[PDB]
Amino acid sequence: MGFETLVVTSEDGITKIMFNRPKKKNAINTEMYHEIMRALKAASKDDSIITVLTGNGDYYSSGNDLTNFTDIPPGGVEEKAKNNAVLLREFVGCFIDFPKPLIAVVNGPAVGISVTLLGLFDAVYASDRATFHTPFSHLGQSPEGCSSYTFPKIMSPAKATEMLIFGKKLTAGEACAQGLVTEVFPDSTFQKEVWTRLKAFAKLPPNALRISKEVIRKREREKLHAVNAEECNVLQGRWLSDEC
Amino acid sequence: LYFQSMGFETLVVTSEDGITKIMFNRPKKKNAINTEMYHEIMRALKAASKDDSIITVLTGNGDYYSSGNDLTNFTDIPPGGVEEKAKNNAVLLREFVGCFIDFPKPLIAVVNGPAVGISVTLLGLFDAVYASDRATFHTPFSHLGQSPEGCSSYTFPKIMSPAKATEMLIFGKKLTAGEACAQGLVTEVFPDSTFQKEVWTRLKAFAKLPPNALRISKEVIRKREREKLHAVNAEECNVLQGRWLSDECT
Amino acid sequence: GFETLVVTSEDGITKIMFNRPKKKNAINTEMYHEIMRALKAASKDDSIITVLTGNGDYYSSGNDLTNFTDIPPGGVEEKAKNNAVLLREFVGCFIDFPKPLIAVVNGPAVGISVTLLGLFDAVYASDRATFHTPFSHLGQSPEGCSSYTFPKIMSPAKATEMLIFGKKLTAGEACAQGLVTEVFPDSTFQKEVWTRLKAFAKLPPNALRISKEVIRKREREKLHAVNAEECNVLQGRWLSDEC
Ligand SMILES: [Cl-]
Ligand SMILES: [Cl-]
Ligand SMILES: [Cl-]
Repeated sequence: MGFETLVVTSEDGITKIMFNRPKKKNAINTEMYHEIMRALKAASKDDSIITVLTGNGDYYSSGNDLTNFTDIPPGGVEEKAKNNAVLLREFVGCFIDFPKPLIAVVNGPAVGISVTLLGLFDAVYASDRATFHTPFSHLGQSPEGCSSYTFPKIMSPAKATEMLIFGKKLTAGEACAQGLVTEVFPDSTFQKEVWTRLKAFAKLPPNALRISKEVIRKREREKLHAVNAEECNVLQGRWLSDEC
Repeated sequence: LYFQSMGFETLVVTSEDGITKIMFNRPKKKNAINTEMYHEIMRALKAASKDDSIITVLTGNGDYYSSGNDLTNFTDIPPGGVEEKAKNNAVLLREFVGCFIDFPKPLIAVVNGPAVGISVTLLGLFDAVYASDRATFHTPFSHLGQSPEGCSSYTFPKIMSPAKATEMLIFGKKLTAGEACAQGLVTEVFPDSTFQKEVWTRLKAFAKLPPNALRISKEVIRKREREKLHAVNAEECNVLQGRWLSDECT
Repeated sequence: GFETLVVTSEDGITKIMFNRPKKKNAINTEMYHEIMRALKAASKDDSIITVLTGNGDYYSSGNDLTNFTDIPPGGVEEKAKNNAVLLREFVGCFIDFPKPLIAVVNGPAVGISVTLLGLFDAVYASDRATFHTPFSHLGQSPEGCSSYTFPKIMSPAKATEMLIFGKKLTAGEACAQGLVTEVFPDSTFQKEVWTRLKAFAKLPPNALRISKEVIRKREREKLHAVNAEECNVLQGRWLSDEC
């Protein structure tokens, strides 16, 4: 351990996974996908009670890196699409499957896939200078991260559409109101308050946390995986299109 | 098919800026939906579904969004009596709701004033709902001895939480625009004086987005769910047929 | 004829009142049985509307701690299996109740008495009511269908702070998060709720019952399956080191 694009630390029964490309506003590139997956696969097995994701610097994440498309393979755009789809599908699935309580500490602006995944977390704490933006249809794409299913359930289809289809950008307050964020904190004391709270959580009976989440999450996974898959076919097609 | 605007008796249907605008137009009768308007609304959507607008809006003329079903749809009695009137109204309603379940473009309600009954329950099928601060929402079904429809027995609990949906479908609490926005039914409320302006500016923008992206995105959200909604619709209609032949309705 | 409840019927409203105010209305083995018999009764009688409420200062403190300590001939193995069967059957009554069901939350609520709220048709609370499900704190898993209903009602984000991390909600929070229908100031709480309920009871009776039926029926089979699953996982949690 061992990471180029992340900083993975483990203290107090809390594994903290920190995006670490602050220069590029924590954009998620092909390597970071793989690293995130390995970090979660690792934290799912270790003996931490609780797993956090957060961003280094001013951004939570700007979502997918624009350079994941431009690197072109031997089978042309046909194969790059199919390869990205496979990777994405697998990537989302790790979140669907993660067995321990998973928490997002949103430290600043979030975009794209980093936002859509938030529907799979167990809690989401945000600073009052975080924002949430999924401008999919602006860039000719469809939703992913299961968001086509989770976001209507969480926000109401009325509010979900303004965001997935019309690309409205939410403030932390709005996102909290619309169910996406668990709580907002003023920026100055953001880091302190979350961590105090997380530390307490990590002191709760460990199998109880793991089993409780199991009961809430299990019955629902098969559906999510099927949504993931469907989302990915539609996304593969969207990438080979004139509008993208 | 049609060129810029379509000939209807109870509606005004126009197409401008990749937006198809369907307006209820019986402002004298608070835009009450009568048998003819049902048919026209279906033909209007069928049209908007096939033309080359990006976005479809539903709105009311005058002060009301709609008062819901027209009371005069019951009194016009056929040769088979109330038995057949009920069966016919149940068939029409089922088919009518179905159009909304199946509509493939983004569908938006511009609620310019008080909405009632079917005009409210159908809101659970829309993609956005923008309301003026003097819009209200009211579904007093059980008060007139009836059961819910528009898929609202499924969508309203999902959207509002069963706790809040019941005060509305079962106990006929009327909501203000702000309440309805808070409870998930309305996307956004606007002050009346600037309501029309604001909504249309925003809509014009939306219409400028990549057309196939909007259509495909909606499809991904909406498709896996239709089969269930059609089932709910069907079930709501049988239960409603029954309710119309009962003592509590008269 | 009830030991732990007070069941009355007036104005087409059946009122079921928890009545162990000395013990903060804790639900013991007997009260489970009585609540079931009371509902089974109210389901068949000619009331339009059924209310649950608490005597005294508490709505309910949830399960009584003395339901575990009374030990049977088959040891902890059988106690667990019996409690699981009872609980499953008990929750089922709420899943199945056919008339409109309303909780008048007069004060603090805990545990099973909170989780069941996801099954009610309305929930009116006094501004001094609170809602707390500290399951994982006592090494247990959720029940009352709450592992399914609470994410649907509150959003998984907010449901988790409650079922997994045991955050205690105030009535205002609970109302905001979708759990409670409306909050009333304590001084006029009783008055206001009953006025409203008396009105509701004057609505066309079959319309109420049929409307509820249309909202609720398609959804029961799932809830029963959730209830069952929740109970097996709970049985296991009782035979564990963390409990
Ligand atoms: Cl990718
Ligand atoms: Cl009709
Ligand atoms: Cl028990």
